[PDB]
Amino acid sequence: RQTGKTSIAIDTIINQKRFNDGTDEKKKLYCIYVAIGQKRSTVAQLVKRLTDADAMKYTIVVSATASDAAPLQYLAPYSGCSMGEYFRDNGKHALIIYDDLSKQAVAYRQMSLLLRRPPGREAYPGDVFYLHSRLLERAAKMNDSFGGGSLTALPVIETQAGDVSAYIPT
Amino acid sequence: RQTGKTSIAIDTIINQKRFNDGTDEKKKLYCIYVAIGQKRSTVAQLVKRLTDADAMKYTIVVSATASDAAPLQYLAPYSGCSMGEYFRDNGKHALIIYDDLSKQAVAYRQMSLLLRRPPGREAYPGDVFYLHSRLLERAAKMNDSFGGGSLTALPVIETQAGDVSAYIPTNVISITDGQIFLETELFYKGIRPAINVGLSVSRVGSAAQTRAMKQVAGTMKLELAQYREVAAFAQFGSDLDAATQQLLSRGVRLTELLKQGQYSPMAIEEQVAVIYAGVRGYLDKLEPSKITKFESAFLSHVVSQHQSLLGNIRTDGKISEQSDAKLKEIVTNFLAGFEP
Amino acid sequence: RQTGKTSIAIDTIINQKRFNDGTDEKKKLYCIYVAIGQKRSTVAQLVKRLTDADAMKYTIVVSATASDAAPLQYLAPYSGCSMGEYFRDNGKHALIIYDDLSKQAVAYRQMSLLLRRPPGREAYPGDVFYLHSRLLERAAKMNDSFGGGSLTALPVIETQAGDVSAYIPTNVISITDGQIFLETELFYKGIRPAINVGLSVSRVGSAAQTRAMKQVAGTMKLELAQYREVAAFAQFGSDLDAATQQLLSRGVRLTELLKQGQYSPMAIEEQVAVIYAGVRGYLDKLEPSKITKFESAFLSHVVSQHQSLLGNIRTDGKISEQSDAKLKEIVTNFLAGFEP
Amino acid sequence: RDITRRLKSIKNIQKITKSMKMVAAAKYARAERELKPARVYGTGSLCGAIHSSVAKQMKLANIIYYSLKESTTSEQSARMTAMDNASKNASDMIDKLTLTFNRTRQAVITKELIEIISGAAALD
Amino acid sequence: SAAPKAGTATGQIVAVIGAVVDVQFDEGLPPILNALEVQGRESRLVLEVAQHLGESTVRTIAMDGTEGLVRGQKVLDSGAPIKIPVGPETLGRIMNVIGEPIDERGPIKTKQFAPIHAEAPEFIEMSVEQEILVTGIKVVDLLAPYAKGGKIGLFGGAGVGKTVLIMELINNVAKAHGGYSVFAGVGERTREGNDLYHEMIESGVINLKDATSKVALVYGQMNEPPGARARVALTGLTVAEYFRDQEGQDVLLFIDNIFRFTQAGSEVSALLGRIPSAVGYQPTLATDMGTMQERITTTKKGSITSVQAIYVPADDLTDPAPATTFAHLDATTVLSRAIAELGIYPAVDPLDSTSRIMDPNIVGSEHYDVARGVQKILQDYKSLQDIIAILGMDELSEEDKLTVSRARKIQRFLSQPFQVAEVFTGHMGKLVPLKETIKGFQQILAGDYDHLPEQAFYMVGPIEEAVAKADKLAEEH
Amino acid sequence: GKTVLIMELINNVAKAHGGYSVFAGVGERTREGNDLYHEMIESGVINLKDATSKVALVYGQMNEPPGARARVALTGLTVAEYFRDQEGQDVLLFIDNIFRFTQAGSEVSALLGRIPSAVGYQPTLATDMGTMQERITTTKKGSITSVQAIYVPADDLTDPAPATTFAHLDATTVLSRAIAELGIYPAVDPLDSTSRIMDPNIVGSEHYDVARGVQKILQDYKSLQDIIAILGMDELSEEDKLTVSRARKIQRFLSQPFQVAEVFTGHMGKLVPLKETIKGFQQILAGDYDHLPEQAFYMVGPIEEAVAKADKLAEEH
Ligand SMILES: Nc1ncnc2c1ncn2[C@@H]1O[C@H](COP(=O)(O)OP(=O)(O)OP(=O)(O)O)[C@@H](O)[C@H]1O
Ligand SMILES: Nc1ncnc2c1ncn2[C@@H]1O[C@H](COP(=O)(O)OP(=O)(O)OP(=O)(O)O)[C@@H](O)[C@H]1O
Ligand SMILES: Nc1ncnc2c1ncn2[C@@H]1O[C@H](COP(=O)(O)OP(=O)(O)OP(=O)(O)O)[C@@H](O)[C@H]1O
Ligand SMILES: Nc1ncnc2c1ncn2[C@@H]1O[C@H](COP(=O)(O)OP(=O)(O)O)[C@@H](O)[C@H]1O
Ligand SMILES: Nc1ncnc2c1ncn2[C@@H]1O[C@H](COP(=O)(O)OP(=O)(O)O)[C@@H](O)[C@H]1O
Ligand SMILES: [Mg+2]
Ligand SMILES: [Mg+2]
Ligand SMILES: [Mg+2]
Repeated sequence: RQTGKTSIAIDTIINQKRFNDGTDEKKKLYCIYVAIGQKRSTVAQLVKRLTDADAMKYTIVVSATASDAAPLQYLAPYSGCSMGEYFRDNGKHALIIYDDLSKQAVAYRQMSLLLRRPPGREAYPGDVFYLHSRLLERAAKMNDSFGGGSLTALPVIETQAGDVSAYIPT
Repeated sequence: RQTGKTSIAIDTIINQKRFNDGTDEKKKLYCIYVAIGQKRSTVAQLVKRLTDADAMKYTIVVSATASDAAPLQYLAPYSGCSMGEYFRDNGKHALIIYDDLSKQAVAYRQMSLLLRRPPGREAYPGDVFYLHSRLLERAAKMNDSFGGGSLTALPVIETQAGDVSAYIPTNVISITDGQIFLETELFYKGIRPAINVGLSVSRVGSAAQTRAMKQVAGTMKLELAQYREVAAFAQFGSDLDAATQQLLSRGVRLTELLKQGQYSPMAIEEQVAVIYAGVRGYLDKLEPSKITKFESAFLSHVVSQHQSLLGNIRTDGKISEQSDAKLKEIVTNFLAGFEP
Repeated sequence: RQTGKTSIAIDTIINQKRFNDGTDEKKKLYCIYVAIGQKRSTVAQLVKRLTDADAMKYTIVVSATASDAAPLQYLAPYSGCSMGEYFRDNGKHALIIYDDLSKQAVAYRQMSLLLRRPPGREAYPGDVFYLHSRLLERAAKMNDSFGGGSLTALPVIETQAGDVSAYIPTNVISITDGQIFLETELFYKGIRPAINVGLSVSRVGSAAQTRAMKQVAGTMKLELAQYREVAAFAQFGSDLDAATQQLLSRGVRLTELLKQGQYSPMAIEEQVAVIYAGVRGYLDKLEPSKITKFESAFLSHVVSQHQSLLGNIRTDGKISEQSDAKLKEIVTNFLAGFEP
Repeated sequence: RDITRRLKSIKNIQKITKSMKMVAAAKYARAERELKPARVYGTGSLCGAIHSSVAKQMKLANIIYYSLKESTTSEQSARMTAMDNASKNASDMIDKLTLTFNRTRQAVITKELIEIISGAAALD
Repeated sequence: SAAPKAGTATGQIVAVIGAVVDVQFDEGLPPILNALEVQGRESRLVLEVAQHLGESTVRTIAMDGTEGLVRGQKVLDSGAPIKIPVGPETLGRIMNVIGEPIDERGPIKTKQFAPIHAEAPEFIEMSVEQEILVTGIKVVDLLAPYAKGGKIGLFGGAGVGKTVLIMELINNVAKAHGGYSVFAGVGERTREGNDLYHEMIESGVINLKDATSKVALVYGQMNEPPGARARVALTGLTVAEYFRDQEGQDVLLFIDNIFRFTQAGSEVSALLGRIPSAVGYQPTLATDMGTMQERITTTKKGSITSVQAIYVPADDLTDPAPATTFAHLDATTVLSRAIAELGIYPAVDPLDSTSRIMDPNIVGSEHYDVARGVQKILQDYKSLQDIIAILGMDELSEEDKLTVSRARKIQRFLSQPFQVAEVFTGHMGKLVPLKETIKGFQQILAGDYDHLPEQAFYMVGPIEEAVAKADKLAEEH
Repeated sequence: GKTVLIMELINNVAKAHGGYSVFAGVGERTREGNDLYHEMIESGVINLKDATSKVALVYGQMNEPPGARARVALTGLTVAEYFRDQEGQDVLLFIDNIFRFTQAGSEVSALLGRIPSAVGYQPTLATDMGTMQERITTTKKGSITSVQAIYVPADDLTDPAPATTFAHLDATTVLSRAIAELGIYPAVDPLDSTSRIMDPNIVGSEHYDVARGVQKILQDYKSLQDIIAILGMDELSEEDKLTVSRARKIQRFLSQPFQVAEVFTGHMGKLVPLKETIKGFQQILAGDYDHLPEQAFYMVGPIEEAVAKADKLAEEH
């Protein structure tokens, strides 16, 4: 908590500034900032902040903020993945920030338990892997014969006191 | 286990002796000793024991002893609560001892599981809170406009090796105001009752401690709070604050007096006699050990040649400027009472 | 894992060689090696290996190897138990090795869960006790009035990092009499078999150890018991009991002899040759290391010029006053056998 | 499993320190027998931290031996505290970590146990 | 009286599943707790009723192998709990979990048999009178004392004490004691159960000839299902009772593990249609260790100087098994495995071995003071041994270095090897009812006598031996 | 370790070896699966033109459901088999994680109408890691020099996943995360890396002795590093201070960086089939050669380099 996971992702996205109007079109980058869990005002701190550096001008931001029933907080990553895939399938490229897959972790087990799908480890529905594998596995490098495009994806994760090897982080 | 939770509650109840036939009817107390779990012979050790001091004469005792199916061990606290409520609704007051809510904890989860009510944490039926909240929340102070009565309730809890934060204890310490911790870990050392200052509090604040303790005890507990450091540090001190020795010296000496332990309560004006002498650094310097001789003899010494002093407490209701001088003139004599 | 649990059981079974064609029919032994879990090639490493020493000629081996559905891995121990029971009910005797009851532990919970029998601790079906009790309880000593037969059973168990008190191990060590602990933690140090005295015992008492060991080994194990302290203390000793060095010296030297390890068993009268020499502090003082040279050569030395001594064991059945003198006259020579 | 490692270190520190604890007094024995006649009127008329206070104050068999003879003990005293003071405080850690082991020993046992039934008990 | 209604008290087994056999009666539903009789059998198969499931069907907890049982087998309704032959005509003999003679010497000719399920002594049956009873065993006797009608309980995992100390107490007790003796071995080994028999023959206690037998042997162990290990401790208890009540005598009672009454639940609860709990256990462990243990107590008709033993699963006192039991033992002794390493035997630990009869009025002011002082010094000792000095003693502070001589020697003085450990090194089975405990031990703490070469006083308690050992192992020149 | 060491072994093995080769990637990354393809092209192994391909690529990974990660390792196994049996050859087989055959159960058990178990798992993990692993074995028709990899959930060896598997591996190598910190690579630990082919008859009396002696010194080393001296070495007892030079250097000699780690610092991919392992390492434990400025012998194994490094980083005047 409060370590810098979003400043970094907010600077990594902010950097694409110069290129989104520069010369080398291939030396560009479109961003898809996803938010999972977050209070809708933390998200408005970013939309506006980014807007201050004009960053928002070359970015798409999406929210699955607390109010949103667990499913929204679940479908969201898989939504932004399809945002960049336009670019990863059209020459263009993208930087997608999945803000809190762990918060989606907290928000996934819900939908299933209620569906009465036998819980496994710390509630997580058995396919906790297929949940964060199936996704990331979409941000792939593209060959010229297929496009030359791309999609880089940095999934944000909540470290509890320092343990990086917890179920979900593993 | 075996730390003193019942001796304390058996002395706290025993103390009401003098008042249950004395003058000031408002300065009385009826007790409702509840037992949850206990072997029915441990309970007969108490009924009879109390009976020996005639305590049983002004007390109600109730049992939910092992034989009793889990529900009895469950309904019992909620039974004694309604015993005192007669008093907490009729001017009169009561001291209720809920003996082992934790044992009721062990005995609650049963009734529900068998009812097939989805278990939660360590079996405890979800409403483990509403179990020990709903109850305690009944021992409340009563305003004159409503009665002026009362019901004080000390729920007894089983400490597993020292952990006070276990589910149920959290549950119960997240409600009650004031938790006296009894540590087996200390006990035998002579450190009895063995109360862990820092992991315990009166909570209600100075309100309880009459002008007497607010005059003396005001320093006592918090003196020991941070002292947990220097007491666990002096054992390896050297080129430091030379004179610091004082703050540590106020601990060892005081200790032999702060360790209450016997089948007899010391009236508040007596507490004012011995302990007070300590806070007002007079005994101090003397090599300890024989201190207990004081806290025992001083009393005989009092009733033998100092029956006035205590009365000043029954007149003014605090330690007098005059009486301080006198008690001073009595404890000072004890410095050289064993000093050649 | 990889500590020696099977080499030991493979040497304990291999030893019965000489007797399964010798004279004294009562001084024999049939073995029933059971395998639970193991890859069927690890089992073929043993069948063949044993076959190399002809051991397989006087043994029955059975397998519940991985392929086999959990039930096979479950019924197997209870199968070999009935193998030896022929012998434990017919004068004859048997040595049964239950290879991995813990692996049957992993393989038991399956069959039940699938039967939908409410799981308990770490899946294990409630009757995890009745699983490894009910069994072992069959390898019993037989009285002459009932047969004089027997069935000795050493259940093999998987130690997870060193914890011997895990559910299943508790379950199994709360029954069996005598538990030889094998520690991976030691092994490579040369400390093999690596048995943790203190967290292991023979339990049945001196009864097993013949007059031979009761004459020598009587000191050995308990010598090491408390020694766990001084062995883990001498590493930082200084101004203490000067001569104390003796009790520690009896450890290091002895160690190089107590570390058995090879595809060959040393007959009891040979055990009487080398180890005995140690308890009777004769080798001691000499700088160790070369001790192993002794425990290897001493034997060749024996059969080369000391075939009588061992026979005294086959005559009297203990170490002789005479033979002690002789062995003494042989080990003493070894002090200066490498000493100029 | 986990605390075992944390408990290993301590136990590893014991052997060396706890044993030398006895030596702490031993060094004394091997000194006084000869030192005494030379003291008082016989002439005139970790590793603690004792071997330090003297050295920081810089801001022929006579004195050089008499001083050293008395200083020998002064220096060796490091072991005394190192095997006493450093063990008395450290040993508490054993009982703590141990009781804590039995805390997350029980815990895991009563943690995973939940999961096993979390699915088992509710079906049809 | 055991007789049903004018309608079938016969039920046809509808479902067998391990240690549980559901039965279904059409004209005579048999009550919870009733001992039942399996017909079609080739032996004795009593299934104790347990629940009343409805659809005119009970649910019994099987007392022995359920092997070969068949869906349809007639189950006989007796009309009363499993009732064992209680009386003198069962002393010296050995009984299994139903009253069947297991020592093989034939029928137990008895005037009657008591039910194994009886209403415990009420509150006005109890008796405060706590008269002392010496065992002559350092910690176990001096430290955490015992008492008449008291309750012993030892706490160690697998092999550290318990059975051994139960034989030990048997020595220092069982042999010489007025009245009778009982030994209900629950769960534990059949080996010990046999030897114990034979040892009880070799020493007279059990005499197969005359009629000079003071003990009774009720057994129900390991090679059996849980429904038998559950009630065996009950029978060995239904036994001590009748000797006290109807035959007003001060019995004793040895239960080789009484919590085996709980493993039985850990094996039959959930399979009875229950929702698990602590570690899995049962929504009953409490009332269980309760209802039963609330039987082996004194009364205004007789006393039962009982003795029990409680296992420590996973070496975890934190298990609601040794724990929940604590509140029943009138003496504690949690033997440490971490102690076994140190050799200290019995492994009775210096903190977790309480009592309800340790006041200066019965045990002693001097003795209880030194006990307090023993543990006092022992506490800061437990800390110092590690904290501050860090393992290695010496260091500084002779105040605690004193502890390194006192407390250390103390641990030794209390490490009484005794007779029962004769099979490991034939060592001096030290004991003696107090006698010269005065002076000796008192000396240590004060400093008197204490100083002899540490471990020079390890495998012996009585201080006299310090100098009497100094010769064995000396040091000087 | 795992994937890296599987590529490492691929180097030291896969490239040169008679017979064929197989690689069933289970669960793991699609990236590695692609590169591996291309690397297998750049180096010939996989030739798209002629017909000079010795390996076979059976894949079933992450972007897929569990029912596929479950059987993929099976196919890459149904593959090694036919090469050994019906085509009597000594195949090999690389399974990038074989316990992915288990995560599949952790994802399909309970949803099949099963009652959970260890951590949740399945009333089958046993027979599973069993029934399958009891396939990649030799026979009187051919051999399968298989190679697998097993994950360590929550960094817990205490998980019945890496554990239950142990009883199948004819060689162990539990790489420590606590080791990674120390740099020691591969992270093969000095205790939990057993074998069923380490007897003086095949590996060597001298070698197995020094191995035992390496771990021996290493054990009391694990204790001393903390116990007694308390972190800070020096202290006293040069006997163990010897360990601080021996065991320490030993850890280094065994920390072979090798080719596969070329992407982090392009370091000397040390290897060599035994050859000059004699003398060199033997020296250390006995005391011969051992003494050079500790870390001066860190990122290199062959003793020859100690003096051959002493020049790189010297010390004296
Ligand atoms: N570059 C920086 N250097 C120092 N502090 C920073 C930097 N960037 C941000 N911070 C501040 O430190 C904290 C870290 O950013 P942020 O709050 O988003 O962290 P986080 O790990 O994403 O957690 P959370 O958003 O839930 O609070 C904030 O208060 C942030 O403004
Ligand atoms: N004032 C005292 N000073 C010293 N020891 C005492 C004192 N009062 C009681 N003891 C004794 O110490 C133990 C503590 O009392 P008690 O036995 O009721 O403790 P507890 O914590 O309530 O636990 P439990 O009743 O389950 O044993 C008893 O043996 C008791 O008689
Ligand atoms: N007497 C011995 N001295 C030294 N090493 C030995 C000895 N006997 C066997 N070893 C070797 O040490 C290891 C221990 O035997 P084994 O492999 O059967 O151990 P285990 O504890 O049964 O475990 P597992 O069989 O699962 O590997 C083997 O590699 C074995 O060949
Ligand atoms: N009196 C004793 N003295 C020393 N060690 C003992 C004694 N009794 C038991 N032990 C140790 O404990 C081991 C087994 O414990 P034991 O007490 O016999 O178990 P339990 O009594 O629970 O059946 C022994 O084999 C031995 O090491
Ligand atoms: N040969 C090596 N030498 C040093 N570090 C390595 C080596 N192989 C892997 N690592 C470290 O491990 C990290 C990833 O582990 P890796 O072995 O590649 O995982 P896995 O093989 O399980 O997929 C690397 O990015 C690097 O720090
Ligand atoms: Mg953030
Ligand atoms: Mg109490
Ligand atoms: Mg093996």
